[PDB]
Amino acid sequence: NWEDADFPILCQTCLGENPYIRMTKEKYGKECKICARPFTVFRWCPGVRMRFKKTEVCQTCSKLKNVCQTCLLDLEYGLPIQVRDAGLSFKDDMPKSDVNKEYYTQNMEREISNSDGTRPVGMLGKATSTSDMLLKLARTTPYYKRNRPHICSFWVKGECKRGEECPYRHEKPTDPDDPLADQNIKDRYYGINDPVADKLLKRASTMPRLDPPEDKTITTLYVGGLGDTITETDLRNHFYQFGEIRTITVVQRQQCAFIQFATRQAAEVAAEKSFNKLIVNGRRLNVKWG
Amino acid sequence: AKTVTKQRVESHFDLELRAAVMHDILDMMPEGIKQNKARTILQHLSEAWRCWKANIPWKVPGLPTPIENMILRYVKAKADWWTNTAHYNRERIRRGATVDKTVCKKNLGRL
Amino acid sequence: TAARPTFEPARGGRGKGEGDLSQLSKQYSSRDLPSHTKIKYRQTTQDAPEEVRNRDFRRELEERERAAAREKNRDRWDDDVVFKNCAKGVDDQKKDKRFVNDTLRSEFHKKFMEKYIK
RNA sequence: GUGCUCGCUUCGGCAGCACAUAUACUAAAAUUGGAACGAUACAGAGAAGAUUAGCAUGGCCCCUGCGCAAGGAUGACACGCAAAUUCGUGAAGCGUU
RNA sequence: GUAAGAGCCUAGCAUGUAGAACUGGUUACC
RNA sequence: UCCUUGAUGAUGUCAUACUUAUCCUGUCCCUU
RNA sequence: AUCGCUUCUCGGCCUUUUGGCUAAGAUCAAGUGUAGUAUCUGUUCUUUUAAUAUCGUCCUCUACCGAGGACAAUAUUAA
Ligand SMILES: [Mg+2]
Ligand SMILES: [Mg+2]
Ligand SMILES: [Mg+2]
Ligand SMILES: [Zn+2]
Ligand SMILES: [Zn+2]
Ligand SMILES: [Zn+2]
Repeated sequence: NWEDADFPILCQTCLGENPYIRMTKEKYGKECKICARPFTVFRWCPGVRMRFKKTEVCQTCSKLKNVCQTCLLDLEYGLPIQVRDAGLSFKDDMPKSDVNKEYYTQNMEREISNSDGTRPVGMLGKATSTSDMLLKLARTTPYYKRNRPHICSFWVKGECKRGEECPYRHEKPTDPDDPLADQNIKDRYYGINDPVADKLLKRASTMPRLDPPEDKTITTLYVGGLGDTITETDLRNHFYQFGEIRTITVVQRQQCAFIQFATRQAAEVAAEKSFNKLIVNGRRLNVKWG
Repeated sequence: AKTVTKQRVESHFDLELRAAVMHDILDMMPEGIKQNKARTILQHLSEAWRCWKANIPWKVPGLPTPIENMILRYVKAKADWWTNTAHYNRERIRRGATVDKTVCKKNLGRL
Repeated sequence: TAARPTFEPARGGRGKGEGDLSQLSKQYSSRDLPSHTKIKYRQTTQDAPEEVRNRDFRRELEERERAAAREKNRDRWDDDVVFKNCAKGVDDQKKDKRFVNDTLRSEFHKKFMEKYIK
C-alpha cells in the first residue's frame, strides 16, 4: 500500500534546536529505504548551518522498531537498534528476503490499521520491562553534529570554485580504514553488525555491575559511602522489599554498613537493584561484597 | 476482470455449468459423506452430454437417483442452450447477416 | 495437466479498485470516463414513493384482473377416383396452441426442421 | 538601496524615521547497487499413432497494445512413485498363564 | 528447424541518502 | 625419512552402415 | 480357553484413480535417395622448387610522435 500520514515520527536532535520549524510535506515523494513502498516525505531545516534532513523510512517501519524516521535511532533512549535489542530480546524477526518482507509488511500494516495507531505493536510488552544498562549510556544532551552538511567533493580534489559560498564543509572526511565507516542502512535497521552498536556494547561490557558472593550462602553486604547524615531505621524500610532481612551490622567510623538476609538470592538481588543505581537521602549508597 | 466477449462464450458457459453442478452436489450429499467424488459426477455429466449429442441412450447401472436426475436436468439445460443457439445462427445464416465462417461450420454440424 | 478444469475460482479483492484503488493508478479505460452523471428520479405521475404509499393495491389489482377477464371473455366429372375425401372433420387440429417444454418435440422445432432440410 | 527630516548642518560625514524582511529535492559531485540487445555453446514447441484450429482455467510469471479489444507456441507454467482421520476374519504352526 | 530459459557473458539505468559515543573511589577491634 | 614441485603434444582417425528440418514424388507391376 | 510371534486365506478402506470446452475440435496417406552421425576396427607421433600475402635506413608532409612510398629476405607445399 501507500502510507499517507500527517506529521512524521522524529526525535529532538534531528528536529533541530529551533522551536519554530518550517517543513514541507510531499505526498508520495520517495520510497522507503527498508520497505520500498512509498510514503509521505517530510523535509525541514534543523537550524542555521545544518543540512535539510528528511524522513527516510515509513511510519510503519518506525512503528515496528520504535525509531526516528531519519536517524534510525530509538525515540526513548536514542541508541542504535542492535544495542536496544541487545539490552532487550529480539522476537520481531522481520524477514530480509524480498517476498517475505513485503508479505510480513502487508500483514503487520494490517495489524496496525486494525488498531488505534499509537503504540509499538509488538515492542510494547517488552518495552514495559526496561531500565537495563542502556539507560546508563543514553546520551543526555542533543548530538547536533549529525545535522551537518557533507564534505565538499570538489574541495577534496582542490577544485571548490564556490569557496566561501559553498554550503558544504571544507574539513576532513573520516579515514576509511575504520570499522565505523561501512554502515549500511539496512544493517543499521535490522540490527545486524552495526559498528556503532559494536562500540556501544563494548563500552557497555566495561561498565560497573553488581557481583556474586565470594563464598557460598554469604548474604553479608559491605556497604561503602554511607555518610553520617542518614539513619539506619530507614534503610530497613527501603530494604524490606526483598524479604525478612537477616543481620544488619552498622559501622559509622568507616561509614560502612554490613547487612545479612535469609537467602543469598536476596543479597544478589539487593546488589543488582542496588549497585551503581540506588541513591537515598540525596546521597549515593555504594555496595560491595565482603 | 476480462469480459466474455465472443470467443470466450462457450468456454464461459461450460465453466459456469460445472460450478452450478458442484454447488448442487455439495448441497445434495447427506451429512456423513466423505466429501470426495465430485470429479466422477462431473465426468458422468460430460459423458451424458456426449451421449445426448450422439443420440445414445444414457443409463448408468448403479447410480443414485438424485445424481442421475440432476445430471438429466443439467443435460436438458445444455441441450436447450445448444438448440436455441443453432436456431438463432441458422436464421442469421439464412437472412444473410454478418456471420463467421466457423459459426457456419459449427451450425452445419449441429443441424 | 495443461488441459484441466477449475474446481475453485479466482478470488476478488486484489486488483484495480480493491483496498487502496490498487495504490492509486493513473490508468483508466474509455468506459470509465464521465457518462450519465445525473440520476433521474421518479416524477409525480410516474410512480414516486409519495404516490405509492397511500395506494390500496388490492382493489386496483382486482379491477384490472376483472377488466382483463372481461376482455378475454368478450373476445371469445371424375366421380370415379379411387380415393374419396380423406379429410372429413380435420378442422386444423390446434397444434399451434400447444406449447411443449422439449426442444426436440416442440412445434417450433418441427417447423424448423421441416423448413431448413430438404 | 532610496527618500524625507525647517537633524547637526555642510554639501564631506553622522544621527533619526519611512519603505524594503529569509532562495535552494541545497553539487559544477563523491558514492551506491541493478541493469543492453545480443552474441556464446545447450535448447525445440500441447491434446492417449501421425499432422494439426484453437477457447478457456489458477497466480510471488510476464511482454505488445489506449484498451474491460486482440495478439504473444492454444503466450509460458501446470504432467503429480496423485495415500487425509480410522480396521477386522479364519484356520495352521510354535511358546506361555 | 525461431523466442524459452537457464544460466552466462559483457554490460547499464536508477542514487545525490541515513550514520561516526570519551570521563576516574576508604578499613578497621577482645 | 621410498626422493623431497614455481609445469608452452598425447591415446587417436577413417570408413561403413543405419536412420533426417532435404528431396525428390502424385505416382505402377507381373501371368490365362 | 487366554496372551504373544510366525506362515495362509479372506472382508472392509482401496473416487488414493481416468483433472474442462468446441464442428466424435479437424484430417488420416508414401517411397526413394541422400546426408549426417555414430560405432567399430585398424593402425600411426614425440625428443630444393611453384603459388599467395606483408625490425633497421633514407626522403616528403602535419603537430619526439603519426601517415605514405623504396630498399635489405621471410612463410607455406611437393621431390
Ligand atoms: Mg490468446
Ligand atoms: Mg497451434
Ligand atoms: Mg492461455
Ligand atoms: Zn517503510
Ligand atoms: Zn532522529
Ligand atoms: Zn566546497
